[PDB]
Amino acid sequence: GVPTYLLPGSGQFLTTDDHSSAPVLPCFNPTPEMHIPGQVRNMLEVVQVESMMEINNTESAVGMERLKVDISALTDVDQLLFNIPLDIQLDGPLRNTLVGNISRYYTHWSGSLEMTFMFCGSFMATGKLILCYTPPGGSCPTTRETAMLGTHVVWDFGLQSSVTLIIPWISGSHYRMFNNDAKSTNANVGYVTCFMQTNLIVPSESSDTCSLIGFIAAKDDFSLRLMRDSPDIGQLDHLHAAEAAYQ
Amino acid sequence: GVPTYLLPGSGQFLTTDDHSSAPVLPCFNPTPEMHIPGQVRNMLEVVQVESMMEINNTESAVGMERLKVDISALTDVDQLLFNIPLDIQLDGPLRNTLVGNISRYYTHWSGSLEMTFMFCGSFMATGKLILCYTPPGGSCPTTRETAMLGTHVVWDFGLQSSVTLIIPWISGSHYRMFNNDAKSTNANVGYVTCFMQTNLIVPSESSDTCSLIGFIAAKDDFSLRLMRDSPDIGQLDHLHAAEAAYQ
Amino acid sequence: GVPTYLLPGSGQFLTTDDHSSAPVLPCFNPTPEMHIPGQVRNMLEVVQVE
Amino acid sequence: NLLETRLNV
Amino acid sequence: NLLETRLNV
Amino acid sequence: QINFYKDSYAASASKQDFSQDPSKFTEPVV
Amino acid sequence: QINFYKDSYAASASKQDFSQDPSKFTEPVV
Amino acid sequence: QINFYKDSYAASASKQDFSQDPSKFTEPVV
Amino acid sequence: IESIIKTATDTVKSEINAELGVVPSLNAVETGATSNTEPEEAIQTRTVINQHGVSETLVENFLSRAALVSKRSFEYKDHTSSAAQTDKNFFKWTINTRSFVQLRRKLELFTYLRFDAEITILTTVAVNGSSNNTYVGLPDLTLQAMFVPTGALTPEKQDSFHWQSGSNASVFFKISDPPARMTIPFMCINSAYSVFYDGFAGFEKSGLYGINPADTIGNLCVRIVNEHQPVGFTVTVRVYMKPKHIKAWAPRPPRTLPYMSIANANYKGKGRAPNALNAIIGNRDSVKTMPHNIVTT
Amino acid sequence: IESIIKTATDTVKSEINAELGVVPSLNAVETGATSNTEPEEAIQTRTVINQHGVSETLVENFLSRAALVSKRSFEYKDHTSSAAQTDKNFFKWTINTRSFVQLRRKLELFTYLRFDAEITILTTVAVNGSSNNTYVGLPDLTLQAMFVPTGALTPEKQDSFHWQSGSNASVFFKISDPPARMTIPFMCINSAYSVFYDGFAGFEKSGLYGINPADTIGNLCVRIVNEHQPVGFTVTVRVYMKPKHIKAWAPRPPRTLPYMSIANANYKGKGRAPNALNAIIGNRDSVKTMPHNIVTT
Amino acid sequence: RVLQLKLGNSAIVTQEAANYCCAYGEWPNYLPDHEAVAIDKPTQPETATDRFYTLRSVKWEAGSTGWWWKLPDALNNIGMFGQNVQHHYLYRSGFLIHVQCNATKFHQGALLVVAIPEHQRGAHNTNTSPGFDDIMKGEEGGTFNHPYVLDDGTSLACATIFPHQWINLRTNNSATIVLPWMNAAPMDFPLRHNQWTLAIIPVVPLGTRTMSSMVPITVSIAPMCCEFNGLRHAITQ
Ligand SMILES: *[C@@H]1O[C@H](CO[C@@H]2O[C@@H](C)[C@@H](O)[C@@H](O)[C@@H]2O)[C@@H](O[C@@H]2O[C@H](CO)[C@@H](O[C@@H]3O[C@H](CO[C@H]4O[C@H](CO)[C@@H](O)[C@H](O)[C@@H]4O)[C@@H](O)[C@H](O[C@H]4O[C@H](CO)[C@@H](O)[C@H](O)[C@@H]4O)[C@@H]3O)[C@H](O)[C@H]2NC(C)=O)[C@H](O)[C@H]1NC(C)=O
Ligand code: NA
Ligand code: NA
Ligand code: NA
Ligand code: NA
Ligand code: NA
Ligand code: NA
Repeated sequence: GVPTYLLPGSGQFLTTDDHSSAPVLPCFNPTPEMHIPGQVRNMLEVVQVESMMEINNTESAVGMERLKVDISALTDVDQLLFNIPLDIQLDGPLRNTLVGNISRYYTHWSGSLEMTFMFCGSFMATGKLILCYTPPGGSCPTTRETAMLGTHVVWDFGLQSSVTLIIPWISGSHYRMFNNDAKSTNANVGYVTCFMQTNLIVPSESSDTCSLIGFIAAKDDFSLRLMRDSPDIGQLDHLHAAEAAYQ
Repeated sequence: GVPTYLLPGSGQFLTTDDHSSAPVLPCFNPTPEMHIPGQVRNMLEVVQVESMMEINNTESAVGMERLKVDISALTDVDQLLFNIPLDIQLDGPLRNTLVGNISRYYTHWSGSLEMTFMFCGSFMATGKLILCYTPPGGSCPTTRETAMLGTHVVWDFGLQSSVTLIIPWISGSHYRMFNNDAKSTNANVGYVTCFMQTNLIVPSESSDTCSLIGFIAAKDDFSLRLMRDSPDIGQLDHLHAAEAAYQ
Repeated sequence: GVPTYLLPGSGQFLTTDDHSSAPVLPCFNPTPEMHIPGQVRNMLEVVQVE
Repeated sequence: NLLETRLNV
Repeated sequence: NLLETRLNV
Repeated sequence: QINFYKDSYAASASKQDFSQDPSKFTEPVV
Repeated sequence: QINFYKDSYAASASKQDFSQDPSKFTEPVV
Repeated sequence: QINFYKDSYAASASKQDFSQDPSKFTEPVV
Repeated sequence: IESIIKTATDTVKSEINAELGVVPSLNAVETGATSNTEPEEAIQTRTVINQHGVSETLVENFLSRAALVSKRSFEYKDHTSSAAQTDKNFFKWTINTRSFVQLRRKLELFTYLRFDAEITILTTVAVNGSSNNTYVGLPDLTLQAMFVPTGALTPEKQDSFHWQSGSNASVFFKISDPPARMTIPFMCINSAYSVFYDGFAGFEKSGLYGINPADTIGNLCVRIVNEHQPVGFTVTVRVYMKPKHIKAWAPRPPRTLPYMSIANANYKGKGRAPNALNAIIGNRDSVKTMPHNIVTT
Repeated sequence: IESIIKTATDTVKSEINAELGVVPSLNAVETGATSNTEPEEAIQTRTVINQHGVSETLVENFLSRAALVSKRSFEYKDHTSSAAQTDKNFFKWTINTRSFVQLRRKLELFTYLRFDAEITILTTVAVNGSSNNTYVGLPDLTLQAMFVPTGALTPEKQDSFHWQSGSNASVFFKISDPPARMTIPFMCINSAYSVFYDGFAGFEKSGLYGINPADTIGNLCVRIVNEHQPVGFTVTVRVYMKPKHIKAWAPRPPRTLPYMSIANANYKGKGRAPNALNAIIGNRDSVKTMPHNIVTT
Repeated sequence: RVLQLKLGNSAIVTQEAANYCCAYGEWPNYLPDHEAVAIDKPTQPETATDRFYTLRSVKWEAGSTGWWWKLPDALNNIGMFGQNVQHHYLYRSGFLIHVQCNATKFHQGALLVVAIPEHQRGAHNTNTSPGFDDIMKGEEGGTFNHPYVLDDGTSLACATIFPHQWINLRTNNSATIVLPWMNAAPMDFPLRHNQWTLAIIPVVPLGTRTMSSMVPITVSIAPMCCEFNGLRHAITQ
């Protein structure tokens, strides 16, 4: 016969292994394939689709109200409207999105993001806004003349309903890293802020208050690695009717 | 199936083994390489760099004082200044050097060494010294007319600040061997001695006492073998904060 | 993986065996050979001397 | 712990 | 011991 | 890759289809 | 050398780069 | 003969040198 | 348009723009398309050659990992006086992916799935801890696991003549072996399994919503083969499933609220945010409050 | 100038020299270059053909050896009455090379390192030695080791639902097996690990100096899978690391004084030489005293 | 022996040099497109930042232990280099360092001049790590506590493994070192990490029997190939 010897690791069961194993049903013929719409082959295909941000995550906003931001006419110039934290691993406005949910099965990430905003006021309403991205290093900006020094777009309301802000990949390292520490130099992304560039101006028969819906997606420069169990699901007990599988 | 049988050594764990083993993270993409200065590929590259000898290893010399030898004018001819033991495995002036530290991870050695000396007196100071290497066989020489029969260089102080003494490989066997016995015929290297060839002569406004710094390195004929745990480090307890890795 | 089975004699130590076995000192360089007088290669060479 | 976060307690 | 050092105690 | 079984469904995993088309989800319009 | 794993980082050690340049440490001058 | 180790001294025994010269012991004279 | 993608996309250098009739940052969300604005159109960029791989997010890698699907504990002893509901040296299990939430949420990212299933069985034992017993060592028992199709007849006792297994597949294994392993083929009457089913699988109006028995793989019937010893032990059996050779269709919104039942999608939510019925994301004081704001001193 | 070197250098024969304007034994140390004087220039030499190999000092051979990185002991028993700080049939460990000094000093010879890490896990058991217990034999337990990324959530008890391991890698192994083994890839967000770090890894001023969490590989979470027995045992787990596929940059002065802490480079030294703060080498009576001088009689 | 250096609007001459050192045999350069990470077009100021800056001089005394400065920290508030640092998230550069010290033909003494990559300091006789104010000295720099072990439990004797020169007062009156970018990442945040530490240590102490005079040591540093990314409002230390 062949002379042999056993290595360290012999007989272990590793859950990420990849080997052939014995067929239970010999000579079995599986059902023919047929075409079905909507096949997916890499999870990065799903991550590129826009989905709604929960920007209004506040104690008094209930259900669907958490998915829109309301704006109204102001009597002072240059005013701040809202801000958004950008850390795609943590809980916050970005977490329950297609990009947020898939990213939380992984530990490292890289690449550019896009935010798109849609105006939902009347046809007769007018205004201009400025949207800013600030790279990390200190506190979130509170004034328009501070925030406009960063990456930004100025948006005019009109026949096209919607605008895109690109958040470019700007990082010292190839990947950012999911610690449980928001203030790490390996994790923090910086901030997004929105200000009035002019004012919301409407006639007396329009609603005096108008709404924005905000969306996020990844670009095709995006990548994920080091898979883990998701923190978005868990159990302390068996589910209802679980004993019935043994009956 | 294939007929097989197990050998002696089956299932053992040997710390110097070399085999493939199962990847924890399938389909993982490591960060791209980039150029970094100062790559090292063989430890014999480090061993060829000069570093300072601790020649003044005496009870009254404190800290940086141990790294220099002071010389002054004498009123008798031919006088001895200092000597150096050469056994590169043992504790002594050679031990805490780049060649000494790396050699003490190994058990056998071979090849030539160089000692280089720098004069650090004033510009107006003059003198001549003789540096001798004596092959092994008996006691270290105490007189200039004994020491000058060995390998030597005569050094004149001048516009070039520094001189090199070669210690050539002169051995019966291919390698010398680290026993814990300094007087073994497989270990002992012989001696280095320094004498006045003339005198240190200086004017009244110069310092009456001047200093030497001594350096050592290996040549590119040098080699090391039979790796071992270094005697230069050890512990009797866990370090401070070691329990925190389990919290 | 490869399907296998163990024979009679598996795991035994026989003092006249002949196999390779793991090196203790990786990358070690033994001392160069030199010529020495009087090499012997078969014990029948010694047996022929008076 | 300090190896994961670089903060002291 | 004597096999390592060739000295007797 | 080692497989001595007679039925093809016994084989190891298939990790080599790099084809994509995001546009069926990102751009489903005329 | 035996390696049946799909990821290249699973492989045995790499003991065959004999290239050197001592001069980056011994002679870093013009 | 089977040897997958990297160092040549790990190998099995060498039983194939049939060369002899008895005369260095039996006839060491001019 | 389909193409082969092995790494993330490169970036091209870009200049100043000022051009009438051209507005690449404006979009029409109402159409249902995602924004096509590129970084080069929004800011001045450099050239970057991107070498980052995309293989760890392939669908085969994402789903093909062995996950726990069943854990059962029972007493190995003389069962002469045990109650009618007890597992008397054997048990039945119907194969399902509905009971342990990490695998369930991952499979529920898709509408239809086609795969073969690799099954691994792990067994452990301990001496019964009632005050009559000392420790004595642990027996190396033989177990039998028999595959039985969905709805077919299963054994009624440990020594039943049904264990003769004349056409059913059985695997026999010992506690001292490595874990037992075998592959079950894709067995559906359709071209794919339905992960979700919007219907009633019977010609009358009366039964359960949302369960199609064509998606139930089968049963495992498990016994200890040895007769009982003079002393009692507790035996625990764990089953793991790994999907392989995978195809997947029509991706879905992830589960947000906790699961209630194996039988349905019913919901309730946490008492307070996060993951409450009226609030999924945890609260902040206002839309102007930055929650992890850096303080410099 | 780069070249391929497999053996030590040869020596060439040399003659008498007497030559004006030429002084190969004189040098200028102030430039920072090492002396270039060769043996042939200092003495008369013979020809020597040198066959000595240089492979045992290759960086891959010097660093690629399995070294001890963790040892943990805990009690396997009913933990119902144990204190809050006790390891109750499981433990957490953060992977580090800072705790055992032979590996730490070797890695600290370099400024930056890139490697994959081969991990080997060895387990041993003994009966608890309190006066209630006789010897009884030793159980062949199953253990689980789960990989968890740096800073991520870890299990809170032996029977936690977190051990379901739906995307985390887990390895299951028995005490009767050979030691468990697996390879972790080079995982840094940078192109190399930093062995030393001269900075503060946060945007505020407040935290620790000299620790960059990007160089922390991850966590191992380890449990016994079996339920407790009627009697107690002590279990000890040892972890070994071997670096492989190594690149290294910018060599450094070796550690001389004893290590104080895993967290920093703090120092104190021995009370007397050798390795004291004011004296590294052991003393001799004078610079004229030869310490191992041969006596002939 | 004789050298002239010229960068921007600044020039230095010396009549008593000892060649010069290029660290690891490498010379400064801008970041190429195959090594880059951040996608914004970089700021490249050229002659506004790439010029000699001179620090405060220090006095060489009989009891001196030696001196140190951290880079980029010592320059983060000086001229247009400091202004570009305060307005950008990311920075990258090399450096050219020139160290100056003269005395008479009747003086003696020797200085080691060494550039240390990632010089992570230790504290003496405590378990607690060094604080922010022990490390971040700015333009003033610091002094060695225990130069014989480099304040890190290693040794002065082996420090010659790093890029270095000597000033030996009978031989030369200046030292010069050229430093490339040296980091695991292609760019970094300049207010929290230092790539290099300059150290000056008197291994042979100053001595003479002539008239006593104050003998200063002076440091001049020029950034090379400066680049900045992620423009915004100003933040100081
Ligand atoms: C992480 O932080 C740890 C805690 O720091 C303290 O608490 C926080 C919340 C802040 O208030 C902070 O400002 C505090 O410093 C830190 O651990 C601490 O480190 C110091 C410095 O090494 C320790 O001081 C030394 O204590 C001993 C006495 O120890 C006994 O008493 C204490 C209670 O006071 C007990 O906790 C111990 O178990 C002992 O029973 C002193 O002898 C020693 O030196 C003094 O005496 C000598 C002569 O023998 C003199 O030469 C010296 O000048 C001193 O006068 C120190 O004072 C402190 O005990 C320790 N606390 C704890 C609770 O551990 C830790 O170092 C930080 N980690 C890192 C990596 O930085
Ligand atoms: Na984090
Ligand atoms: Na010896
Ligand atoms: Na690419
Ligand atoms: Na749905
Ligand atoms: Na040679
Ligand atoms: Na150091």
